[PDB]
Parts: sequence; structure tokens; C-alpha cells
Amino acid sequence: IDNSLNTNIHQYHIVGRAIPTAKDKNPNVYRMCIFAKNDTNAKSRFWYFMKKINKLKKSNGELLACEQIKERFPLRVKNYGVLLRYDSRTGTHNMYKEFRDTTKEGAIAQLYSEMAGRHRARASSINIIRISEISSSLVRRPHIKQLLKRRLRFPALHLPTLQKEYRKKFASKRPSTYRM
Amino acid sequence: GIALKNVGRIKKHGRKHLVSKNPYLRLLVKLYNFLARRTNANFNKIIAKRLIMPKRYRPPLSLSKLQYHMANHPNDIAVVVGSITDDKRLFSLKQLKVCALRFTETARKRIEDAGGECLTFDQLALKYPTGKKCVLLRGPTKARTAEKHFGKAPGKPKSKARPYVRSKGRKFEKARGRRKSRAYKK
Amino acid sequence: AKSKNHTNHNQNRKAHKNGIKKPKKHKFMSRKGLDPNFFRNQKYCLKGIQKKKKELKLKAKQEKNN
Amino acid sequence: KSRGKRSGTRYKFSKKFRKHGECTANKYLEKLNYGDYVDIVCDSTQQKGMPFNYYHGKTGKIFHITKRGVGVLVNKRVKHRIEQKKVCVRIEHVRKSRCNEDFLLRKIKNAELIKEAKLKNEHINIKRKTEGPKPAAMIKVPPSKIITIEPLPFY
Amino acid sequence: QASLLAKKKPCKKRLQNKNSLTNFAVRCRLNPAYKLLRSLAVLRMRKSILEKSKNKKEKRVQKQIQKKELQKINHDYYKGVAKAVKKKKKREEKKAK
Amino acid sequence: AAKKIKTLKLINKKKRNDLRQRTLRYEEEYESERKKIIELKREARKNNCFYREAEKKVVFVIRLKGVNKLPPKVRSVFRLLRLLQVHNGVFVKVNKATKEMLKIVEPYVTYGYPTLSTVRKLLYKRGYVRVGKVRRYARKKIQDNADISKHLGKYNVHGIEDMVYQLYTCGPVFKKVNNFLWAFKLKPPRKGFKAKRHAFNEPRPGDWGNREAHINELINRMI
Amino acid sequence: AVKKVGKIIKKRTKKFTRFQSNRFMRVKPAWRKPRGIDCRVRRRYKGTNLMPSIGYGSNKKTKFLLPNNKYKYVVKNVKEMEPLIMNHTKYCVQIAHNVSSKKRKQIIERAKQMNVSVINAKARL
RNA sequence: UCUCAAACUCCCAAUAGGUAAAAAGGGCGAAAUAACUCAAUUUGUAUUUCACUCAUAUUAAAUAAAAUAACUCCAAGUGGGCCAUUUUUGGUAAGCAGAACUGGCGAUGAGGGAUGCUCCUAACGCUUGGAUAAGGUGCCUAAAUAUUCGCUCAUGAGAUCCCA
RNA sequence: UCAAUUAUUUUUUUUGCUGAGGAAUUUUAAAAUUAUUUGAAUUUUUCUUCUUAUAAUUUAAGUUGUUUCUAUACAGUACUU
Repeated sequence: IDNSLNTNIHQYHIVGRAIPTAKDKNPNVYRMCIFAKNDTNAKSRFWYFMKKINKLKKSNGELLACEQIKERFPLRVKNYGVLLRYDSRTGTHNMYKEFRDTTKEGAIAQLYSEMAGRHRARASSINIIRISEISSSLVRRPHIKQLLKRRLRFPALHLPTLQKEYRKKFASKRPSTYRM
Repeated sequence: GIALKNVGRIKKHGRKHLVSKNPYLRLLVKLYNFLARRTNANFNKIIAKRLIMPKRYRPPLSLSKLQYHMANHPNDIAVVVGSITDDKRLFSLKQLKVCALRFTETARKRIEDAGGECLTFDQLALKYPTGKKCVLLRGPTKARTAEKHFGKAPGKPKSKARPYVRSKGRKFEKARGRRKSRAYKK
Repeated sequence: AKSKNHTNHNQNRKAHKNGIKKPKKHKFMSRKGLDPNFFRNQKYCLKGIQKKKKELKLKAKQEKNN
Repeated sequence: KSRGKRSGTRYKFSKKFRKHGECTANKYLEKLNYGDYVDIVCDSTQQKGMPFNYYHGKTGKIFHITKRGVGVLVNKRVKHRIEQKKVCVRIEHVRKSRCNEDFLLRKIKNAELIKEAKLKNEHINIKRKTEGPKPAAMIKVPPSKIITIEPLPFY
Repeated sequence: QASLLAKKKPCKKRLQNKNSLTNFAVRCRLNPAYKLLRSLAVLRMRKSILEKSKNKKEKRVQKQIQKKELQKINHDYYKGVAKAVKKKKKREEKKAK
Repeated sequence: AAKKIKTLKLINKKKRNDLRQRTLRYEEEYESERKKIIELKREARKNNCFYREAEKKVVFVIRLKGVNKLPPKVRSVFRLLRLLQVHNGVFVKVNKATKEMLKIVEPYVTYGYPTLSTVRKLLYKRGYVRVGKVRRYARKKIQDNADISKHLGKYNVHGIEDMVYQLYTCGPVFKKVNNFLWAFKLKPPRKGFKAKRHAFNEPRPGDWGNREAHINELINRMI
Repeated sequence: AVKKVGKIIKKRTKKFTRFQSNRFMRVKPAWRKPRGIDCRVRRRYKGTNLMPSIGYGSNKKTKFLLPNNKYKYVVKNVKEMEPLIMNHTKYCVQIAHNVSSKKRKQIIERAKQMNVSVINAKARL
């Protein structure tokens, strides 16, 4: 529906297996959940992991399932812990981060934004190894601990912007910053 | 931009139309073109194309050669898209039915004497527009002396093309590369 | 006086302009170099077959005329 | 620079390991026909009748057989044209070719199939058709016996 | 004249691009079944909002038992995911020292 | 004369009735196929065993890139493929050699599984056909079945729905129909791209290569 | 730009006057095709004097037609009336450069008998 | 046991290369011919004449604006080239000299790259309209002082490949 | 409240641009649609389907109609160039 705050990164549960052979009379079936912008991207990342772990390329296997995975309670805000492997210019690093968000997909988008903004790391150079809902008391980030207080009621303190129609070129008098 | 082999064009070759300003032949090809387009058969179309062709593709056909072919086709009408020439190696005729582009007068007289039949192509068109029970003939293509000089380079191995020789002289063009004794041989 | 030496450049591309031409693949081939004795016996066999065909053709034609 | 007969053959005309010395008589006994295809593959022991560098591993028709020689028509690319060239090789260097042997086996099975199909009065399609079509398929693995995978972390 | 074929006919002049989807006569020309297909669409359309409103409850009520089962099936798929995360997490803590 | 003309007209009407009957069998088959996929997925969910459906048999390949500076093997495959123009789309029979050929030209093409609505829509809105003698063809919009019922009468297709049916799912008569139709010259997408020179596969926003089902939305965008 | 009149469409009014003709005084304004290298004409740099092109050529129904709606036929003798009567509905008379006034007047009278206007009728009066 | 080699090699790629996918032919049979052939006139060879019969009535794997294919003739211009990616040799290096594969320019307009023979997009009759590409959207200068999350204050900050 | 996202579909509000052609037998034939007529069908019908017979028409089978104006001019400062 939305296109004003929207994230098109979604989560897909993907299942595949090795093709039956004389050597592989009974295959091994493999499942994983993967965050991607589309089904082809999800599949290609799944295939890359099948290649990295197993000996199975797209040629050597067959896809059992790919399906988008559904938010249980979208109105509820939840504490996500996310564990990364990422590449810098001069090396590879592991990192564990906390985000309070409605859903895991919002968190992954936030994570890519954070890694890009603060570390210059592109989506290609990041690998999420597990994102999951965790207890509020177990968060290490002060900015999320501050939200988790009993009484939250800060003053808003931001600029007006309106929209294109009432985005006047010139004005008779000077604007009111406080807004009250 | 569309990628195109030979820029999308069919650029086939050969004669567009008769280049001669000769009225009778221009008239004749109009007739045979008309017959060729309307008629179902290949025969008329082949005749029309062959009528259009260059002089070197208008060779003479030998009367003896025509006679030799027609003895297996004994009551049938030969058509020849070239000229028919007479033969002074030939003892006598066996009586023939011939349509040709041009007749030498001695041959024509011999055919008449033999009790044979001299057909023009217009007369053939009238009598046999279908070409049913008719026989298409043509003379030798590669008989001509220019073609006797064509093919693989003189003095190059296995070659047998005639050279464009300087003159008839005994001393000339039999040495270097044409006899083993002098330099080498082909 | 100080020349450039070589390049293979464009020659392959030129070859592909008319394509790389290939054998005409004839069913018969001139046989000058092929196995003496065995080939002259083949020439005798072939001449023999031609003679056999000629004998058959001449007799049959003469029989048909009668 | 120089361009003699065996120019640039140090690696190419080396023996393979454990294959040194003269090879079995029963290689030579192998039967050849005119119009066979034949590969030109050279053991390095026997030096007479050794073909040029380009013809190693090439295949072509036998057009002539002699006492211990075999004439083979091989194609060679000469700049802008491929032409057939008469490579004389030895019994030592001829190997009976195998593409023809697949055709022969294919023909034999097809002929038996043709006999059966004609006997049963039902058409068949000989064609070595496509690879890619897959039917629908089932996985009967227990739902907790399936393998759960995740990405690999760093050193 | 007996030999000569009767006169044939050339192709017609260029005609404009009468639309396959929106020009009905042409659409029927291309697809003679389309009128029935148009009828099928019209039949669904003919059924008005009151009958649809009565119907909607029955459809949903008859789906529920299946929907609860389908939820359980997906919940089990999730159980496997959760179990894999827990086992892997434990394994790392075991592994590290 | 008139009796022969009348008889032919009656035969022509009969053929259109026959095509309607084929169309009806096709219409039943389309719904049956749709329902069967649904049933297969629902059966798979119920049971302890898991299941997948079959291969989809065709693939629609759309070209994206200009004809300047093309690699030579890529020029050859394009020539065989018939994606001569930059917005050519064409149907391809899924095979391994066809897939390998497709892989070689991949950075210059998007491709995917087209869906029935798109197949129908594309042939209807942008279907042109090769009318003339063998290699003396000419590009005509279809507009009537009798023309294409002539050439594909020998191979017993005779009707545009039958053409839609074969194009949608590769059957006994695919190669000829596919070849016989002129290659689809498409418009630009009426809302463009993220970035032309990048893959659909990339984490970076892009468009070339396999677009699977979602090829349809692009085809609708560029119709 | 383009000049429609009825179903007579003429593409280009402006004559393709020759490359930089005022720049070198010796040059004349009628077209001459550069065999020059880097000429800024054949090397097809935009913003110079345009090359003529066959594409600008007239439609086959019009081909040589006038806004008069009749093809012009130039007339230097009275005798030219005899084909022009049969073609009057498609062709118009123009009287030639030379024509002496007595003869010219007679031709003008004849043209009126043929019911076809002379496009240069006021001339030599 | 440590570290190794253009001109070392147990093993050993990708890329590039060759042969193959049937009708002027191939099967299994008979009869013929030899001065070839063996002990041996069917003992083979090869050839020839007669047979019986192999898919192609969707084509013995695909795909193909596959004849725009062949082939012959006659002739021109040219023989100083250059640039780019990737592999690359010499040389301290070089917008240096020398190679390889392919694509460009040369012989080429057009749109972008602020400008620019070569980079990118893309190859061009004349016109009308559309929608896009490369690329943009503070103003010069056409479209957002758009949305959205980070990071960033510099007493010479930084800001689109080639590119300074 | 009955989302959303796919699938097959069915419409609709304003509106931009275009009008080649010229049918002495392909502007023909069928289709479509309307008013008739006969037999069936089935999701069952005030745009339900087929085919049986009859007419007209256009969605078939590449713009036509109406009203202005130039102008009630004779070359004008308008119009052509």
C-alpha cells in the first residue's frame, strides 16, 4: 500500500534439495529463511549459501519451496537482535546489533542504512546471520534502553515542511518555529 | 537499432532485362515473359530467362549434337535457346524438328532438304504454349577460348589453364617452371 | 628506418566478412596417388565390368531387333 | 624465429609418465578400412611418419592405406579458408575414431526399436531430445529431519 | 488461351490498426468464443451486492477449520526455525571457549 | 462458380465453429491447470510429505541493450535468437542448450515465465506475422485468422487462440508457430528502470537476467 | 515549417543554399557537395547549412504540382493548344520567354477558348 | 624440517581447438568382374547389376530476416595506422617501445561525461506524437530547495569512471 | 471492519495527438449490433448463449457531419510570399 516510508526488503523461507543420483540415492533437503528485495534475489542468496556450505550449485539441486514469511503482530513493536558478518575495505568482521522495530524486515532495512551510513558498507558486503526477537532487559544499546522507560513524553522539536501545494515561494511574514 | 545481416536486403544478381535495343528480341521476350508468368510450368520461365542472357551464354548448338540427342526422342520437338550450326564432319541428316534462336542458312537448307522442320520461337509459342512433349536444349558453356585461359595460375602445381602467351614463337614460354631442366616444373 | 613489426589485428575480422570457406565435399576424387597393382587391377575390373555391361547391352539390343 | 620441422614440441611430443618405451603389438594389429574416420594420436617412440604439430589429436577420413602407412584427409585452417590436406601417418599414430561408434550403436538400437515399432504398428520418435523438463515431485523427509542452514561467520 | 491461367488478384491497400482488445467485431473475428466469455463475466457482474453480502459470511465460516489447521502447519514450520536458532546459539556458546 | 464459393464459405464458417470448440477445451484446461496448482500446494501443506510442481516449459526473453560494441559470440547468439532490435521480446523453448545460449547473452537481456494474461495480451496488442514466401516474408499485423490458418494449416493450428495456447505452454506444434510470428517489437517501459546496466539478481538495484514471473509486470509496463 | 495546401503537402520551402557562401565571396549560392575532409557538412556537425536530401522529395500524387492545382506546360506556339484542350482540367499554360506580342495575344485568346488561364497572363502588355 | 623457479614438473583448470549427429547415403542379402588376394575362381578385398528397407504425413539434438548462398570473371582502393578493457614483454618509469584477444576510432553524426576524435549511452532519409536510455532534478540549465535513515564543521573541508 | 499481495477479469472519469485511402466485384464475404424467426443450451438471463431463416445498419470495411468565417472581396493596412 504505502510508498512514502515503505521498505521493499521482505523475508522469504526457501527450501531446496540435491537431485537424486546413484551416489545420492537419498538426498539431503536444506531449508533457510532469507531477507531480500525480491524472489530472484532471495533465491540467488539461498543458492550462494548452498554453494558456500554444500557442493550444490543451481544445476545440482531442485527448489522445493520459496515463500514470503508473514508478520504475526505488525502493530506491536519488538526488540530485534541481529548478528552480522560484514566486509570492510581492509578486512572482514562479525558484529551483533540491537534494533527496536515492528518487524524484522524494518530492522534489516535499518541495519543496511546504519552500516552504509556509519561504516560505508554496501548491502552486497553485509551478511545477516540470524535476526530474532529478544527480551527488552537483554538489550545493550542505550538508545533503546531510553525507549523502554516507564514514562516517554518528549517535546517534538522539528521543522514544519507541509507539502507542494502550500509550499509557498514567498511569504508576507516570517514563520513560527515552535508551532504552538 | 535493429541488427541486420546484409542490411536486410536481398541483393541477388544477374540480368534485370534485355539490354539490347533490338525490336524483335524485345518483342520476343515480352511474349515469353507473358507466357512464363501465366503458365504453371517451369519450361516457359527457363526459356524466358535463357532468352535474356548474354552473348557468351548464347553459344551455338551443333546440328550433330542435337541429332545425337533427339534419336532417343524420335518424334519430338527440340527447342534451342541459341543458334544451330551446320557440320561438315556430318555425312547426312536423320530428319529433325528444331526450334532455334538463329539458323545458319546451310543448316536450315539441310533441315528442309532432310524434310525436317524449322521453327521460330513465336511459331513454337503458338503451337506448343504449354511445352508438353517438347525438349529443351542448349549448347556448350565452357567451350569458349576465354574459359580455356580461366582457372588456376599458369606454372602453379596441377594447373592446366592456357597462358595469355606473348606470341606463337618456339623459344618463348616453355622454359622456367614449365620444364624441370630450367629452374623447376609445375 | 625505425619500423613497426607486426600485428594479427583485424585479419580474423576480415576473414569473417566473407566467412571461412570450407570443402566442396565431392563423392569422387582423382586417384593418381592411390595404391599401384591394386588400382591397376581395379582398372582391369572396371574395364571388365564395362565390357560385361557392353556384352549384355549389345546382345540384348540385337535380340530385341532380332 | 627459426621454423624447422619439430619447432615448439618439447612439452607436446614428451612421453606421458609410466608409458615409456615401445608399446604393445596388439595396437598395430587393429583393422582399418577405407572411409573410416581415424584420430591421429602419436606415441613418441617411432620417429618415421611423425605428422606435423597441428594434426596431433585431429580426426579425419582414411582415404588410402599402404604397407605401414595410412593416408588421412584432415582439415586445416589456412588464414581465411579451411582446406583438406593429405596427412600420411603410421599404424603407430592411428586411433580408430569414436563418434562413428556412437552413431553405429545408436543405429543398432534404433533398428531394433524400428523393428518393434513396425511389429506393433505404432510410431516412435528417434530424436535425442531436450534436457530441462522436470515433472512434479515429492519430498518425504520427516519435518524435523530436514537440514537447517545459516551463513558462515569469520575467522 | 486454353494454356493461359485465369487472372489472379493482388493484396489489398494498407488498413488501419483496428484494436484486438477494444474493437468488438475484430475481437469476435479473432476469438469467436469471446461472446460466451463476455457472458461469463456479465453473469458474475449481474449478481448484485446484497447476494454477495449474504454469501460472504458463509464462505468465511466454512473456511475456518482449514484456516486453523493451515495456521498450525505454518506455526510448526516456525517451530523448526526457532529450534534451529536456539540449537545454533547454544552451540556457539559451547564452542567459543 | 457460386456453389463452389458458397461451399467454401460454409467450410470457413465450420472452421470458426471448430476453433470455438478448441477454444472452449483450452478455456476448461486453463482453469483446470490453475486449480491443480492450488490443490497441489494445499495437499503439500496438509501432508507430512512436501511437494513441488513441474517445469514451466517456455521462457519469454526481452532484449535491453543497443547493438553498438557487441562481442562476436554474442552477435551470433543474438542472430540465432532473433533479438535483433533493442526492445525485441520472444518466446523460447526451455532446454539446456537454449538456457546456455541465453546465459551467454544474459547481460543484454531480461527473461522469465510470462503468464497467460500477458501471453494473450502481447499477441493480441503487438502480434505481427511473416506473410510472404520462404525468406520473402513481410510484416503484417494479424487482424484475421484466415491468413495464419493458411500457413499453419498444414501443421493444423488454424486460429490465434491455438497460437496463444502453444506459446503459453509448449506443445506438439511450437517451433513453427514461434518462428512464423514476427519478433515482438516492444515499447520502452512507461515508467522506466532503476538502472539498465545492472542485474535483477544484484543487491544493487538492477534489471537484467532472470525476472521470472515478474517479467509480466515489465511486459505490461512496456506494452 | 511544412506547407500543406489541400492534399498537396510540400515538405520544405527554404532552398538548400550552399555552405558558407557569404564567407568566401567567390562562392555562388547554388548547391555544390563538399569533397573536403572535415567539411562540417558531410562530417555531420549540427548547426551548419543543411545538406539537401532525397527524403525532402515530393509525394507521388503531387510530384511537380502547383498551388494552381494544374501541372504547368510552357507554350511558344499556337499549335500547342490541341493537346492542351484535352488536358485542360489537369494542366495549365505558361507562355514562353521569347513570344512576340501579336502571337502572344493570339495564344492568350486561344487559352481563353480552351478555358485555361495563363499563369503569366499580364506579361508583355 | 623452512622457503622456493619465465626458460623445473608428480598432479592439474577455466578459456580456446577438433571430429559427430543418415538418402548422390546407410543397413542386410543375392548375382556378376580381377592380371589384386589366401592353401582355397565366395578364401577374402573392392567394384558393378539386381533385391529386400531406414526417420523425414512436423524434419535420425537444438536454434536460425538459413539462397542476403554458391561459383566464375574482370578490376579498384590499401600496404606509415591509432585508442580502450583484459592478458602482457622490455625498460626506473613514461600520454614510452613491443606483443595477444576483442571492441572502437580511422571512415561517425547524436545525447551524456562542466569542456574534450576515442569513456558511457547509442550508430543517422524527411516529419508528427509518445515513452524512455545514458544521465540528471539549488541556480546558471530542463525536472524535487522531494521523501527517507545514517554519518560529516574543516584558521586552504568535500563533491560524477577515464580525469588532471 | 472486510486489509494487503498475487491471479484471471470487467469497467470508468477527464482528456492529448492522428485521419493515409478512395473499393468498373476483397469497402467483398462472414462477424458485430438492432428489430424480427426457428431449434436448442446453461452459469438463468431488460448487453444469456449457440444455429435456422429475414431485414436493416456499424463496433465490420484507413473521418465524417453541422455551423461559422474568408465575403457578399477584386487587392487593402487583411490574405499569399
